Amino acid sequence: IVGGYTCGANTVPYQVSLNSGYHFCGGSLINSQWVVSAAHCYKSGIQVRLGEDNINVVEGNEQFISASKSIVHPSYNSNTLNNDIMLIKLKSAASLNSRVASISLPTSCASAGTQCLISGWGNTKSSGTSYPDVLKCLKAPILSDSSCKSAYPGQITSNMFCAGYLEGGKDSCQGDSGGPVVCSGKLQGIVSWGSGCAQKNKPGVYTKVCNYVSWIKQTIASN
Amino acid sequence: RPDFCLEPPYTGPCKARIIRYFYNAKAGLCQTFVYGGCRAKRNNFKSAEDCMRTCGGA
Ligand SMILES: [Ca+2]
Repeated sequence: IVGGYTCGANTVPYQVSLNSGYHFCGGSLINSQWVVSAAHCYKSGIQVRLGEDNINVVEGNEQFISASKSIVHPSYNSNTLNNDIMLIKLKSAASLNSRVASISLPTSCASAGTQCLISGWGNTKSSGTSYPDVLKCLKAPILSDSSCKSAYPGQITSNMFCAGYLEGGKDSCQGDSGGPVVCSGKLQGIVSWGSGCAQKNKPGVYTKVCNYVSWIKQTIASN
Repeated sequence: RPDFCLEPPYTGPCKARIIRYFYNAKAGLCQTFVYGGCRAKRNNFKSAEDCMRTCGGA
């Protein structure tokens, strides 16, 4: 997250870290055993970390649980990035308390200029490299489809949206992938892709979660 | 050896932080770099050993 702020410990309780030896991706806790993330974050040997703030030191609210299953959307296209969504089942059920809590799926799609929170442990430099220890947060509005499609011609599908600032300086970046875009307590997006980070006229691109809700619930129930 | 082994490492437009290897023809070795998790080029290996077997000698 470039241009954000320190969220403050355990204040985004549905944020998880995906770990393969190191923090490689974000995700969202949707109930006690399911996490949702991006399909481009798919690896084997995932461990999910819940209750993180400083991902570099054990502060005592953590739960580290291995994934049993990882289900990437059956229609994920790794060229076009369409359907960049994946679900991870935990080996065992987390315990849910005040540092670790799940996030509600939306009932409808968010409109242009709704303000969201994007959070993550990704790079905090637009050009440069600097990965934080603590979790970072950013308020960024949803952009209009029409301006999203002008930022990225012929790359935006009905399952993407754009969020951020055409002026640049505030965005999500490498590390943030698979983490939440939460807008009025509901899960609207998944950090997905961009042209670099925090570039003028190139806002970030997110998976549009409101389209997948029926797919998520039925996939959760039958696995 | 081959020509893709001389290409600069490509992070791409996806925003994971995944550590991969690339052949650094200037150093004459395989280095690590951050791969964003999609649209990899061919100078992009999952271990130094794969990287060395393919490229080492370029
Ligand atoms: Ca920690």
